[PDB]
Amino acid sequence: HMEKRFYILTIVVEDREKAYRQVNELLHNFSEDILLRVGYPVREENMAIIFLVLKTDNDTIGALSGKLGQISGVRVKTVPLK
Amino acid sequence: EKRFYILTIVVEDREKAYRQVNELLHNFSEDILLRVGYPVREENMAIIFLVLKTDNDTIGALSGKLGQISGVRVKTVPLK
Amino acid sequence: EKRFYILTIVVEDREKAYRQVNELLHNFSEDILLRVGYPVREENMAIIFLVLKTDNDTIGALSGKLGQISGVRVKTVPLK
Amino acid sequence: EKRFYILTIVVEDREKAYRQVNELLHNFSEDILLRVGYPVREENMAIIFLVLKTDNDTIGALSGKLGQISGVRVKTVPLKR
Repeated sequence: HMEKRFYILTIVVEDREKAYRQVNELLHNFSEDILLRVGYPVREENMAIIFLVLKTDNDTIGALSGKLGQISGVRVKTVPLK
Repeated sequence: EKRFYILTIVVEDREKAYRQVNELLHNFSEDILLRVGYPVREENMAIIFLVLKTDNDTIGALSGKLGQISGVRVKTVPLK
Repeated sequence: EKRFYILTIVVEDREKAYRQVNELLHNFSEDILLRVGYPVREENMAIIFLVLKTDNDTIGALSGKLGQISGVRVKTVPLK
Repeated sequence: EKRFYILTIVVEDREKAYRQVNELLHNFSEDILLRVGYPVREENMAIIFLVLKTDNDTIGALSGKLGQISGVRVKTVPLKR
């Protein structure tokens, strides 16, 4: 117990300047526990999809999720590998 | 009509499960725009991320059928 | 004995080319740490990116076999 | 007149190298169709994979600029030979 766990994060961003800048600044801050990042623009929809795999602790996934959800034009779904 | 979907699959590392997932994703390949496979050998599991552009019938059939494979969990999110 | 390698694969969309690439990569799945597939439908082609951690002879073997497949182009970059 | 290109980028974990690659890839975001980042912490390195659809000026600019960042190694491959 108390070990880091795997989590999957899917982020859907509206692909304007501000929204993308804030998501990027955040993920830079948390890059330590990010094991994988995939960014796929959906230009047809002016949106971008980002998939993340993290291996991290409770404090950290919670901090990241809370912060992403405070960014305008960003939806995030967080799930543990379990 | 078609819209974008994100599918996340978590597979337990069993020969049968991988085979069945692969067969399904093969049958549905025309709708898949991206596929990322990331093994988690530490946890005897794999993660698969997919992006599709397809309709309700198709995403419903694929998700439903993935979810019926022993050792597989699936989550589907419309892009919106 | 083991090192990281990156493989980029470009595959012309022929039923057989796809099948043989998949069959080959299945043989080497133990070594594969990441696989990303991105179809390019407007060119009838698909891109595969792979990261492997394996020995020199294994990455030599896989690269050699991939290169022999009609419609497949493969580039191998060691991480160092 | 725009063509598909694949880039593989290998970066060492330096504040400088990371930030230089990132600034550069920000400038070229319009034509990037996929970006995958995979760190390899065993080696203190990161791998970036890119697919772009872009013109001649732009892919030469990007690969040329990437090619001259210390701690970066880049390979650019056209989709069609």
